[PDB]
Amino acid sequence: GGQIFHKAVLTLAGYLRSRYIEHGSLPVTISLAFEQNYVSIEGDAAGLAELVAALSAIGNLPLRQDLAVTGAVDQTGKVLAVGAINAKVEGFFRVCKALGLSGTQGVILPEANLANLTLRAEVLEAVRAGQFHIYAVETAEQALEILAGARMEGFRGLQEKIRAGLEAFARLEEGHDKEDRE
Amino acid sequence: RALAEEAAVLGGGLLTAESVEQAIAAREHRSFLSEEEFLRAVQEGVIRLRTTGRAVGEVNSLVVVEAAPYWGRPARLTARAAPGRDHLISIDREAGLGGQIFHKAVLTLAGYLRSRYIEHGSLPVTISLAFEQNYVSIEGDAAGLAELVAALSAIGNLPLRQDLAVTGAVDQTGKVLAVGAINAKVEGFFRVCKALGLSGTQGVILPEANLANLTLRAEVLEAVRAGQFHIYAVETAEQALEILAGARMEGFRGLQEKIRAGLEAFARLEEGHDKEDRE
Amino acid sequence: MRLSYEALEWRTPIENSTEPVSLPPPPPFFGQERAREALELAIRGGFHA
Amino acid sequence: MRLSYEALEWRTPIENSTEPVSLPPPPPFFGQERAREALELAIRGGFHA
Repeated sequence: GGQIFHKAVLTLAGYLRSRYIEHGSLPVTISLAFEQNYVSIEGDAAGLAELVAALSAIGNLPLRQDLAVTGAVDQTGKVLAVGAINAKVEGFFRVCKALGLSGTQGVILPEANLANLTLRAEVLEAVRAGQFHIYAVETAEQALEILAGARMEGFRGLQEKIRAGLEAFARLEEGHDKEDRE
Repeated sequence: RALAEEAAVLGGGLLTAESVEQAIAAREHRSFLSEEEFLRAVQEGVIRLRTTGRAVGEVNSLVVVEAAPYWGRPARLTARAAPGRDHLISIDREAGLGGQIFHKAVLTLAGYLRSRYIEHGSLPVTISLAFEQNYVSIEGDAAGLAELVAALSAIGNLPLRQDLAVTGAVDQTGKVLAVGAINAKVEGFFRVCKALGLSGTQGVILPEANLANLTLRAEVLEAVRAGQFHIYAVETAEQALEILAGARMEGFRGLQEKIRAGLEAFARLEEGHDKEDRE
Repeated sequence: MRLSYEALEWRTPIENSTEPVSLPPPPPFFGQERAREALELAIRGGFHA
Repeated sequence: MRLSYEALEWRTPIENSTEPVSLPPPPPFFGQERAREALELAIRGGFHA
């Protein structure tokens, strides 16, 4: 994995280093991984799921596991359309149905894919019955708000939580540096 | 002669003005599938481009597609500034190569930014430049005016007009150089604006060296006459930024003041981080 | 924001299915007006296409 | 600065759209006086060109 530098890693790093700014550099190292290897990850595009997972790790935000997150993002945070949205939504529906539906599972998909959303009969019937939900998002902030069940602004918002997580990591770094200096 | 033959076929044998314009329109439309798909995607919202209001660090850079027919179209170029060392990242130029290839476009923008703004040592910002959606095939040889204005807006927190598309190449001096296929880029942006609906303020910022090359189509010129489309010719990146941000570079509440204030803010974050690490 | 079933419904409502449809054949290159026009021009002008 | 319509209009005006025109055939290499003169020199001198 030497060189290359990818386009997804650069995009996520740019978003994180520009959106959350209190020190001269981002005080965290983010390790992103997929559990089991059948993913066929796209090295040319960042993921909304990757960004929300990194944000949750930074801010200790408990994301809903009910909702699956799909979509590509740029360094601005705008959620871009992704190919084969129907296949992904139907696959998550199949997984939820196999494990049993609880009336709260759903998919967070870009609003740019509403033109591409032609779902199977079973998925549409589940959405009609309220056993499956579909959320359309314009920016990664909206997706993180839906996942964490909290707003990005106001008292005890996700913004201040993530910023406090970065502040704590910076405190750990500065304490380690002070200890090593002396 | 081939176009005349096509006009004769569509004219019945006589090459009237109507027959020739029909032949030209048919020749243009025969390779219009890619642009039809792009416009349909833009209308349906699959590709979301801003043609109204203002945005910070975002421009509508006009590009030419990879396809063998040369069609111009806008692409959302975004620049993000972060505190750190002087290192400008072209994300769509370091997407799969890496290792400081010296693209001669990153070098030009870096030289402009480092020489134009001197209040510290190494530039206290790192710039990430990217294209939303991937059809741009960005030129590596020549840096873009859109890249420079987006970087300046990202540094200075400058809300640039999304109405106007930005096209043109720039050297380290800031002078805007002529670019090829200017007509294609202007017509592509006009097609996008008409598909999304003309607001009477959308336009294109293009090099003044391309003024001799602006053989625009009839429809774009009719829009320009009606005041529904505007064409701005610039010689330097400073006046392009003036047009985009709607204010002057110099004077009170100037663009230079805001850019230097942003740079000073990033330098202050650098030094505060250094002090916090020290103690 | 949650998408309602109406916003997600895309299927064409079937009003009846017991009647066998009888429709005239479509013109060649239906929904492909670009290709039909290009081939019309090529045939009328003797152009390589 | 903002370019006006008159600074962008490039199409020559059309006085009429229905009046057949007759013009004498142009000399060979019209607008190509460089190539025409080079070929004239090559032919008169017998030079390979």
